[PDB]
Amino acid sequence: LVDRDPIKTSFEQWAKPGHFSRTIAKGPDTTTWIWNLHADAHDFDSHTSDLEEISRKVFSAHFGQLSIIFLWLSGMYFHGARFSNYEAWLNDPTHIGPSAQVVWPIVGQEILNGDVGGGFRGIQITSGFFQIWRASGITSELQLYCTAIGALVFAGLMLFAGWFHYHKAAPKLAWFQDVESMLNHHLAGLLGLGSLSWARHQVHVSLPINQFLNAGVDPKEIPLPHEFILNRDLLAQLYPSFAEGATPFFTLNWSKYADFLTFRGGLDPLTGGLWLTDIAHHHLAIAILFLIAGHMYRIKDILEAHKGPFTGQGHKGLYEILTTSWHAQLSINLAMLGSLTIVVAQHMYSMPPYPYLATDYATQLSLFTHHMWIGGFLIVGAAAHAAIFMVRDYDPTTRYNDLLDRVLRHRDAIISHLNWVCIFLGFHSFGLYIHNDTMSALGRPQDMFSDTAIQLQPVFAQWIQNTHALAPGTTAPGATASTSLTWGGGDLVAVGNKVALLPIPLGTADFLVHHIHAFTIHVTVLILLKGVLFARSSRLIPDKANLGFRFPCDGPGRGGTCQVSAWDHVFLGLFWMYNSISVVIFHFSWKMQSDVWGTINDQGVVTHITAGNFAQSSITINGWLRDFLWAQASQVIQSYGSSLSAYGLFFLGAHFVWAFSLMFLFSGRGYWQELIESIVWAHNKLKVAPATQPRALSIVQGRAVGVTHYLLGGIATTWAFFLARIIAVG
Amino acid sequence: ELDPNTPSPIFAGSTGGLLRKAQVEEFYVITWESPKEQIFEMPTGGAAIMREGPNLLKLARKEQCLALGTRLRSKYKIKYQFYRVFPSGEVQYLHPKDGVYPEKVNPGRQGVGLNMRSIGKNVSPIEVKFTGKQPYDL
Amino acid sequence: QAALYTHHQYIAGFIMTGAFAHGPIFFIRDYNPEQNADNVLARMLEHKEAIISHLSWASLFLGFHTLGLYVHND
Amino acid sequence: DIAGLTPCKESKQFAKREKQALKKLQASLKLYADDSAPALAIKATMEKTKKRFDNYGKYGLLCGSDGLPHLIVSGDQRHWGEFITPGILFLYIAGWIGWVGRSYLIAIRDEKKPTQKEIIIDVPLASSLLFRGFSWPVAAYRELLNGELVDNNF
Amino acid sequence: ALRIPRFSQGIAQDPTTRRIWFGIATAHDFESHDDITEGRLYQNIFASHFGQLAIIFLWTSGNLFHVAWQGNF
Amino acid sequence: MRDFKTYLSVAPVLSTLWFGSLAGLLIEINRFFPDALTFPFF
Amino acid sequence: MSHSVKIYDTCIGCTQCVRACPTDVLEMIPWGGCKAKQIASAPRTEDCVGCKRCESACPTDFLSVRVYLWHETTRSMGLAY
Ligand code: CLA
Ligand code: CLA
Ligand code: CLA
Ligand code: CLA
Ligand code: CLA
Ligand SMILES: CC1=C(C/C=C(\C)CCC[C@H](C)CCC[C@@H](C)CCCC(C)C)C(=O)c2ccccc2C1=O
Ligand code: SF4
Ligand code: SF4
Repeated sequence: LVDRDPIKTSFEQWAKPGHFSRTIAKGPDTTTWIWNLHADAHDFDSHTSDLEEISRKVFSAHFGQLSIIFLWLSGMYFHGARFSNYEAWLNDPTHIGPSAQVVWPIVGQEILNGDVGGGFRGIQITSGFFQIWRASGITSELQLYCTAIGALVFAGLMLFAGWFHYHKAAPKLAWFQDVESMLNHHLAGLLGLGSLSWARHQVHVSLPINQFLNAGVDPKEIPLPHEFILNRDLLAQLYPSFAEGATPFFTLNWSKYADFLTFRGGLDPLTGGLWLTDIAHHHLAIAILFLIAGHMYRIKDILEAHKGPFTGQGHKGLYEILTTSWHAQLSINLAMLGSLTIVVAQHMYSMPPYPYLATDYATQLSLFTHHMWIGGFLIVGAAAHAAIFMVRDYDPTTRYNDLLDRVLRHRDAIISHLNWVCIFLGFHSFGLYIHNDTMSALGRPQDMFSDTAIQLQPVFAQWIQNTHALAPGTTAPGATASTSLTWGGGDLVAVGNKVALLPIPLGTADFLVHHIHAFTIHVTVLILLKGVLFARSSRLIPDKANLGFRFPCDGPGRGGTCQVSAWDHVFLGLFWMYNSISVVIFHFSWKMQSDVWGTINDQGVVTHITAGNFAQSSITINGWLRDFLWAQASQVIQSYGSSLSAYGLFFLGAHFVWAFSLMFLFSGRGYWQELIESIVWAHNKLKVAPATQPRALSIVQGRAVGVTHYLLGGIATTWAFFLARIIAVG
Repeated sequence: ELDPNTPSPIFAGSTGGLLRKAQVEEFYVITWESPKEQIFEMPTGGAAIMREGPNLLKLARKEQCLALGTRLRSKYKIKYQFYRVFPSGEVQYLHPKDGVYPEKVNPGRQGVGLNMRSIGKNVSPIEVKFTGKQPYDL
Repeated sequence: QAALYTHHQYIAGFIMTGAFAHGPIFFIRDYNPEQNADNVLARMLEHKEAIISHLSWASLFLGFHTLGLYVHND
Repeated sequence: DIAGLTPCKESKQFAKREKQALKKLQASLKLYADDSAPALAIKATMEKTKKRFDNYGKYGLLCGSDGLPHLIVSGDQRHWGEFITPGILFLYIAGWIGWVGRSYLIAIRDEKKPTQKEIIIDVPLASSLLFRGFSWPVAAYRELLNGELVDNNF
Repeated sequence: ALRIPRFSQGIAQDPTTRRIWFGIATAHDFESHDDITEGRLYQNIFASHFGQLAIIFLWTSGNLFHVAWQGNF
Repeated sequence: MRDFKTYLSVAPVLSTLWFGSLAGLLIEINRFFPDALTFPFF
Repeated sequence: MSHSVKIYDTCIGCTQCVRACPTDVLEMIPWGGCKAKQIASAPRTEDCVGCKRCESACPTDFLSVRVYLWHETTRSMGLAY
């Protein structure tokens, strides 16, 4: 390509058919290249055979995410502001049931807008702003309206840094191809200087402006816009102005104190969102580390070190090419970023970190399943992109004889095991349930697997739960309750509208879901593991790195020779994970409502959204639609003519879109060709078709329009199924 | 084996190649030339070196041992050579035979390309009912 | 009366298919273009691109138009 | 008149629908807007579905049991424009979608390399072959069947 | 490496398992598989579905036989 | 600046300024007549 | 047949056209006049598996081959092991 250059046009390329592999989009017309162009639009086997740029693009086309997450948030802060309900909800929590969005009464619309709290028509929320927002050491609607434009500021600017890259004549190699410092910085002072900084604006301002909110008032009968400077006088109620101490150290006297923190654990009676008196200390006690920690270092050295006998000789030298990969140092990350998201999903529901959550049921489970699909949707990826490594990234083979060349050495092996693992599971991990049916429908309970028939006896208790809620008696200092109230030992009194967390008991019907997870988590990974491992060569095809990591299927021979590849192992690996997460969700809420969520009154006689129906009745896998799907969902199929209605009214579409995927999943290809011409014929008679040769779907595009649909179908189905059984009773 | 140790194509371990069905039936093996000590890619997932001897690696099945070409001719050399070992001898002299480099002319050998009638209007389906007296066994 | 209209609706449907499926085997194993031609079983082949189209036009119409009326209704 | 019942001039079942259902729209003794200037069930949403009283127009409109109105359209008693009036309309509008389909198309296949001019658009919508549709008096109803797209080109 | 399945031949000495499945689903495809003639075939569907009518009466018999001694009538 | 026998181009999805809008002006007829199901004429 | 999938064309020239396919195709057998004069459709095919890598490149202008062989050894599917 010209047009023409090198050097010697500014005149930009708008006009002249094509670009992207060289007997390119050819003069001669076609359609396939219009899904080409969008797909693989980002890729790197083309653009140039030379690293250089690519990192100079990804550090820019990156940017436009932050900026975006930044245009987003703004319409959420704005939204969570003038489309109010926040002002109204906060003087009045336990009571309200929040909104931010509202229609405009065009056509049918309005049904969707149904009285939500501080006196107005709207559609609800299961996205816990209104609750980060508890923070506001200040309060005010127009104020969020500054935090809002403060958002659009970071954006335009944190979006003109993206002009101020690639398009501007760019940095180069050394800049990233000296890695030497990167984490040094990152973790030290941002990971640090945020958490740190967050400390300073987490007791300064917030703690006090909810220390005396957890009582009454109406805001501006509290927390001015400046009030919190030098005036270290209201900081007087929430500890000393250090009195006689000077910059910690010890020649200090406490005859009666010990700074803010004074460590909690449990839950505010009046706002059980976990205590804040702590929340500063923990973030402070973070940062320090990061503050000390981001001070390594300059790199091989540490990895060029510990080897052994069978261990990893190539451990030593574990990648020069880890300054020369991406597709590698992205895949690693996704496993972590991803696997480090759904660890949120627990510490959240068994330890709320915001005021008013749990009581708020629906506004932190939405969460625990949204955060849950990322700690999964980012993991199969975290494999895909390793397959993208394993196939291609490096120039030649300069990488040699090491940890990997090792793992591969065995490979019909690491995956030889893992397999049997799964059929051991599955048999012990699902037909287990099927016993029950076949023998409870035969009907002889003597011999089921009930929490009571097969020998276990009115106790689960003695394991580690019961040595967690009881541990404030070790090296442990203490502080009433535990760490997470859901643990075996002691305490009850949690909240005065509805409930929050309490013990959460186990045994079987907790024993075996917990095991289906195993088998589910395991056969997921089998297919990804073997998939990324056998990326490039095999004894079904060895001539098998020769195009890319996709390729439809090699060809009718060898018997099958179809699925193979690794786009496709990252195609049938999604297919499982949709279950992996989709059944983990199914788990939590049936627990968390069967027990936990429920409610106090006199003598606090607890009354769960369901008197533990779980008991003897999830163990039957029909009980999973006797007690679940057919029981709850009665709220989705009753939901017409209401306010939420948009869920029942989705629940048919998307419970349709899924049942459209199979068409894309289950079908041939020269088929819709053979068909597309009958069409093309009738077209030509009137004189109406040929130009831009209309073509069927690109074997693997077809699979691309399976899967993606099967998910946005099979998923939102419950996104509806859910929001419709926590809004309204529960 | 060892008391007779005759090697050439360096490797160390691997759960890849050759297993039970290469004794009890057929064998298949590739041989080659090379300049100075160079590290290669490998069928079966692994990777090692060269120098010489016969440079004679043995391989499970013959689709496997020509892939030394589909990359092992993007790494210099005229000469690479795979035969067929049995559990006893010959017939099937695999890369032996006559000339070499599938795209030259000495003889014609087999192939043909036609059937009875050529690609032309076989809208004509299957003809006679299969019956032992009219030239359809080819 | 209601598990007997259907074992006669399944089947029946289940047939039809196989009916349509041994009449696309005639065209390959048997059948004989030189022995059937200008002849009304041909012409049926010959004028075929139309046949699937003025069939597909029925469906796509009978498609979105039933599906307008049923989501709209929902 | 026909299979269902009579229109609006009387339709008991239909009446009950007007009333319960909507007016329970009510259902919120108050819900505070004594004077307040937002929450608009209050004004219309009802009244816009409601002041739709014993009038909706008058439309005839058959209304079965439960009094949801059914559409006959067999060109009789009253009901004619529940298909034809909005039927020819569907025809006319489409067909002037594709009359121009068969137009910002039959204007290209010529000159010099014309092999995807169509992924960009030469005259947007065609904005030239545009009105050819309203500028269809008769048109394809003759020139389609005689000449141009002539059996020749068939 | 032996010889088996008594009608086809390509199928007959295929060393895998296909050997099996594909055996039990080519059975009924008389027209053109080793053992066939337009004379064979026809009759080889004729005394086939004389093997029919035949299986329809062992059905009906027992239909009228789990009825006559119990199963209210 | 645009006379007779076709004109200047336009992008991939100006359909997104054709679905959104034009069609958009039609809600604009579906509130002017906030309702249908038959229609009076002019 | 026993491997019978027709990739034939008319040029049977094989330069920047087609080579790919494990062993099976030792051609260049010049028939007395067909331009770049190398012809036909195969050599001795009782050796390797069932690709259609066979065309994918260099014309067959008609069909292109695939599996059709039925009578199917094992050395004819990777897996006789
Ligand atoms: C006003 C400015 C402007 C202009 C005229 C250009 C022009 C160009 N840029 Mg570019 N760029 C810009 C701003 C601009 N850029 C900014 C602000 C950034 C950083 C944010 C970049 C980052 C960038 C990179 C990495 C590259 C270019 C390249 C190019 C060249 C190819 C452009 C192209 O066709 O992409 C078409 C794409 C667009 C027009 C849209 C850009 C996508 C982002 C910024 C917004 C869209 C996201 C949006 C939310 C869509 C998703 C939601 C959807 C549902 C609506 C071209 C000369 C490329 C090059 O050098 O040639 C290989 C190179 O790849 N640019
Ligand atoms: C940190 C990571 C992130 C990044 C930066 C990338 C980057 C990349 N990935 Mg990738 N990937 C990721 C996470 C990431 N991935 C994850 C988590 C997965 C697992 C699902 C994958 C699975 C994956 C595959 C299989 C492939 C890539 C490929 C690529 C490359 C192609 C990108 C492209 O052209 O856009 C592609 C995006 C589109 C074409 C847009 C279509 C999006 C559709 C499906 C919409 C999604 C549904 C949604 C609900 C619809 C919107 C709403 C609608 C209803 C209105 C690029 C380098 C491709 C490659 O060939 O590598 C070179 C290869 O295809 N990725
Ligand atoms: C009333 C019947 C009628 C008759 C006389 C025939 C006769 C024939 N059919 Mg045929 N067919 C029919 C109805 C009939 N068909 C119908 C209704 C359909 C589909 C609706 C088909 C679909 C069909 C196909 C696809 C083929 C034939 C073929 C044939 C020929 C070989 C038979 C065969 O392959 O079976 C051998 C089968 C077996 C020995 C058993 C395997 C069958 C499996 C799929 C079991 C089916 C489901 C089963 C009930 C579920 C398991 C039970 C469960 C309770 C455990 C033979 C000419 C073949 C042929 O020669 O065409 C070129 C083949 O192509 N037929
Ligand atoms: C419920 C399912 C789903 C849907 C919607 C369809 C739809 C269709 N199938 Mg199909 N199919 C399915 C599942 C589905 N299938 C499954 C599971 C299988 C077996 C595995 C098949 C096997 C099959 C075969 C063999 C064939 C079809 C054909 C068809 C088409 C027939 C024409 C028609 O019915 O009206 C048209 C379509 C509809 C009524 C569906 C809605 C499509 C429109 C309304 C999309 C909506 C636009 C929307 C607002 C924009 C959103 C897109 C985006 C911008 C966000 C139609 C497109 C046939 C065909 O090709 O006809 C020519 C025929 O080939 N199907
Ligand atoms: C300009 C348009 C045009 C015209 C005149 C036609 C005409 C026809 N199509 Mg068709 N089609 C089109 C575009 C068009 N199509 C497009 C874009 C697609 C998507 C691939 C199809 C997919 C399609 C299928 C599957 C079938 C037909 C069939 C038909 C025939 C039956 C009519 C019918 O019931 O389908 C209704 C029409 C559609 C479903 C097409 C939707 C696209 C329309 C809305 C195009 C609108 C104009 C477009 C924006 C062009 C830009 C304008 C430009 C001047 C600037 C008829 C000859 C059927 C047939 O073969 O039987 C004879 C068959 O069922 N079409
Ligand atoms: C149904 C199906 C098809 C047929 C599906 C097709 C042809 C979908 C493509 C339809 C396109 C998206 C229609 C695009 C037309 C419009 C974009 C043009 C008009 C512009 C708008 C204004 C309407 C395949 O091609 C296929 C391929 C491989 C495996 C499975 C399948 C499969 O299941
Ligand atoms: S290249 Fe393809 S003759 Fe030509 S189509 Fe036949 S093998 Fe050679
Ligand atoms: S197409 Fe057939 S003959 Fe050719 S290489 Fe592939 S398998 Fe062998």
